[PDB]
Amino acid sequence: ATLTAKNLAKAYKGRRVVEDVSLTVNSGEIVGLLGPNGAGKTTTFYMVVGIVPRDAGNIIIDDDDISLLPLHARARRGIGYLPQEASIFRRLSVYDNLMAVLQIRDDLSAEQREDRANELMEEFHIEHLRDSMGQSLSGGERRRVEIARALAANPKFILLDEPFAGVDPISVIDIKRIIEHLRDSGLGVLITDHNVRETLAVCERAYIVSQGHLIAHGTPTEILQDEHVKRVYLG
Amino acid sequence: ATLTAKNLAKAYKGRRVVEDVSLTVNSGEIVGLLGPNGAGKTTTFYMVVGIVPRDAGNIIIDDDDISLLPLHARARRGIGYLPQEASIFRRLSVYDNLMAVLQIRDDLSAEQREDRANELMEEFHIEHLRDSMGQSLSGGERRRVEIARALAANPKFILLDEPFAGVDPISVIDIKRIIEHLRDSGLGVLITDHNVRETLAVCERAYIVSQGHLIAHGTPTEILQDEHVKRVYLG
Ligand SMILES: Nc1ncnc2c1ncn2[C@@H]1O[C@H](COP(=O)(O)OP(=O)(O)OP(=O)(O)O)[C@@H](O)[C@H]1O
Ligand SMILES: Nc1ncnc2c1ncn2[C@@H]1O[C@H](COP(=O)(O)OP(=O)(O)OP(=O)(O)O)[C@@H](O)[C@H]1O
Ligand SMILES: [Mg+2]
Ligand SMILES: [Mg+2]
Repeated sequence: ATLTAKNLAKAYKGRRVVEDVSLTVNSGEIVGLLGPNGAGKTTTFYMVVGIVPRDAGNIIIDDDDISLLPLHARARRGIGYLPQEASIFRRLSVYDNLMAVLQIRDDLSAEQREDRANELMEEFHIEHLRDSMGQSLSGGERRRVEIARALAANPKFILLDEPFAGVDPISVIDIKRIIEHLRDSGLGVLITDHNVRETLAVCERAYIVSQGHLIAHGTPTEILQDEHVKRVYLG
Repeated sequence: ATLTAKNLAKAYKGRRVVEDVSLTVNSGEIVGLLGPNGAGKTTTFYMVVGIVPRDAGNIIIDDDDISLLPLHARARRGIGYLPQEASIFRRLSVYDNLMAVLQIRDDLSAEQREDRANELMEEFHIEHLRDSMGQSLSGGERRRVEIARALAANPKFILLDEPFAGVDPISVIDIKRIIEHLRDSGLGVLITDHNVRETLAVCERAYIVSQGHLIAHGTPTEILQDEHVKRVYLG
């Protein structure tokens, strides 16, 4: 129901890239995290997901501090994650890519894994790429496959690190509906992207980060005229 | 059990890189596939595992033709695979890398996954790297982690594609001992590597391929005396 990060801090050498960052995502809502290149968004995703150790802070699900849980146990509790950088298996076919994911699924039979594979391919308009290898896909084809992989894991909370990069405008609409639809079924989404228009359109609320600190919080319409935010991020 | 490949063939352009290759491994044996760079060893491995389509040939386990099964279904039937190129997750720690694989394990409870993790890390002498990230490891540390990952999947048959590249001589001896131990437990092994002396030492018999044809077979002593093998491979 509730995923909360409190007082996250991270430094490299001594560059404070995240300091005292707190945020919350509830199931059945889409929440943004936006900000300048290097502001510390991917780093906060790392700390929530469990891939770098934090300098300070706590990760909580439903009044349960899971800060000491390793990555795999946090994923078992429902945290999913789409990396920013490419993560498709380059030698595997699209279908193989999604099946490697659906292997983890103790809630689906062999037949239901099959159908879920086809279903995702049809939803993302990639069924014609079924037997294409990862390495032979175009930039947007590859990204949409990676989004489908991350969804195929059926998380409770999904952190999407720049899902729209390389993605055409029509697929960006299509993906927004896939995500809206899963939100309706209780999926919590934390999303970052620099396609600000399309991202804010689907967000119920959003956080703004800049040089490692939160500098704003609220609706799309609100964020779009916070004076600090126009100066440091929007133009 | 018995894993057989029969009459495998594969061509790219007007270059047939594998032609009429047949191989077999039984549980409880270690078998080599050796031969010049480009001879078609990795290509054969891809056809057995299921990542490249075959031009001709059949894959059989015991009395079952599994040629039509996809990669995930062949792995469920007990085919395992260590890729030649790097496959570690670069942003995960050694421990996370191991746990991500031990997630697929229906036969181990959460406590038993973690004992298997520590057990693997101590057998490969990598426990001091437990929380080091994939990308910051040396070449042989990275390779040893990749072998542990492939064995963590508990296959019935494992195809090891150049496991000793980058690995120091002491760890080579250690790895030979770890796989001889799993051989004694019923694991079948198909191994290819250019450390000829060390690889033939643990093989009971081997095949020599050159330009995609089998040109020799037999014990290590037989392989090493064959004049065809000296000329095209040993030099
Ligand atoms: N291992 C590292 N060592 C030193 N500095 C690092 C390391 N990793 C990241 N940084 C720095 O920390 C800052 C923030 O990294 P981060 O990836 O969190 O940015 P981001 O908010 O995701 O931005 P973008 O919008 O460009 O993706 C960057 O300026 C980056 O160069
Ligand atoms: N996609 C491709 N297109 C064209 N040629 C290819 C392709 N993939 C592999 N080859 C060629 O197939 C031949 C066999 O490759 P393979 O990877 O099977 O060799 P190997 O026996 O594994 O050699 P090494 O001992 O260097 O790993 C090579 O000469 C390679 O150049
Ligand atoms: Mg980033
Ligand atoms: Mg090879």
